[PDB]
Formats: sequence, structure tokens, C-alpha cells
Amino acid sequence: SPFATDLAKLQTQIGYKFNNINLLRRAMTHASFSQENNKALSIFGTHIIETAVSLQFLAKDIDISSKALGRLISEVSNVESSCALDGDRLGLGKIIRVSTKTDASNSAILCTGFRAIFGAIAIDAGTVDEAIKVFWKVH
Amino acid sequence: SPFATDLAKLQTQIGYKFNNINLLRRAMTHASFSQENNKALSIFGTHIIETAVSLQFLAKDIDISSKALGRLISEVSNVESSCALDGDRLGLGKIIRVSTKTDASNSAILCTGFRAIFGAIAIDAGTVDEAIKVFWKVHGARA
Repeated sequence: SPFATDLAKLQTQIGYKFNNINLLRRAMTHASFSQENNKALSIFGTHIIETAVSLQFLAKDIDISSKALGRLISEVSNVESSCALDGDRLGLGKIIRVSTKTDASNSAILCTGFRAIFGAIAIDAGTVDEAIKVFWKVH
Repeated sequence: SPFATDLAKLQTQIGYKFNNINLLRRAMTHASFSQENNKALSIFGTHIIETAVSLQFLAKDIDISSKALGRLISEVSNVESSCALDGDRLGLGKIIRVSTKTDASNSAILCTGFRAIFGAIAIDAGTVDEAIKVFWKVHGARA
């Protein structure tokens, strides 16, 4: 299937090879395509990205303000100005399964599929730091 | 000093030995006490717990609805019903350094100190997985 090959190329881009590719198949399935989708995985990926951002800037400037850390988290967590860009770099608009009524180039669809990738790695690898590593060198 | 002794007992109770203990000292310092406080580490610890709760439920039930996962995250991160009773069980009410004039409630002071523990654990260990493992033990010993 054309879907099985696009997943193999995406695993080589992000740098992680899945043990159960159904976690990645579900990560690319939008809510408009099936009830089995990535809404729950994207919520997981949101907190993984929030944790990865907090880990870098706190291990870099421990005396940072709480008001400064929150703005950095909110900027990297911006759907259109950062989240969708990292999904467009990986070409998720050609991989995400959306209904024929839905347009896959939507930034919201891109950001959801991007966050769902890291929620799928943490479950497939049994560790969150692995998903934190893959977020960097990709962002 | 009574503060360093309460910190030594604190590390024993949670099961993690800090390398740089000034990270733990920073977590037990409220904003009203000093500018080297735990408000930044509190934000880190919040997202660590949100990830710890998300991983444990999504591993058991992959078909969990996003609405259910959100309610379960809010139940564990509750300021007055969860993130406080965990902090008061550890005895942080006598370990957290607070000023006499403080605008935050005792529930917020205990929660901020409880959350900031895991933010300093990850910075001290260099791995977020270690903080997730320690939280599952501290919270698991009560709920």
C-alpha cells in the first residue's frame, strides 16, 4: 500500500523506527477519517513538547523567570508559527489520513499529526526522553 | 540547621539522592521568601506530571477518548484535591520556606513545592524519565 511506504520514509526522517507501526498509523489518522484517530495522542504530544522546552531552558538558565519560561513554552507551542511548520517540514500534509471533505494542508491538521508523533514514540519506546530527543534535531 | 535536615529526610522519603542539593533548596523556597524561588520549577513539574499521567493511561487503553484523558489529567493536577495532599503527606508544609506576608493559600504553597520537586529532579538527573518514575511512587503511595 502507498500508506505503508510513506510511513517508512517518515521513520527515516524523524530518526526513530517503531516496534508497533499501528501507533504511527493511528498517529497519522485524523479525526475526520476514523473514530480511531490521534486526538488522544496529540494531547500527549503537547505535554511532551512542553516538557522538552522546559527541560532545555531550565538546564541552561536555572535563574530564568517563570514569566519568561511560560512565553518560550507558548511560542514553541504555537500552532501556526511553529507547530505546523515542523509538520510541514516532514511533509505530514501528504501522510495524514483526512476525509475527502477535509483539506490536509490545514495548519491545525498538521500540528495535530505532529504532536501525535511524539505521543506515539513515548508509548512505543516505553520512555519519554526518547520522544524528547526526537523532538530536537527535528524542530 | 533544621532546614538541611528536613531536606535529607525529604530525599529519603521520595527515594532520590540529589547531586546538586541547591536544586532541591530552590524547590523548597517560595516566591515570598526569595527571588531564587521555585516558580519556574513549578511550571516544569506541572508538565512532567501531565506527561506521567498521560503515559500511564494511554499505555493501558489506547482507545481512550481525548475528553476522558483530559479529565484524568485534571484530577491528578488538582491544586486542592491532589497536588497538596501529596505535598502535605511528604510534610512540605514545614520544609517550604515562606514569608509571613504571602498572598498564596497553603494549598498553592504545597502544590508549588510538590510540583517543583520533579522539575528539579529532572534537571539534577538530566532525564525526565527519572522524574516520571519518582512521581509514580510518591503519588502511588497515596492514590
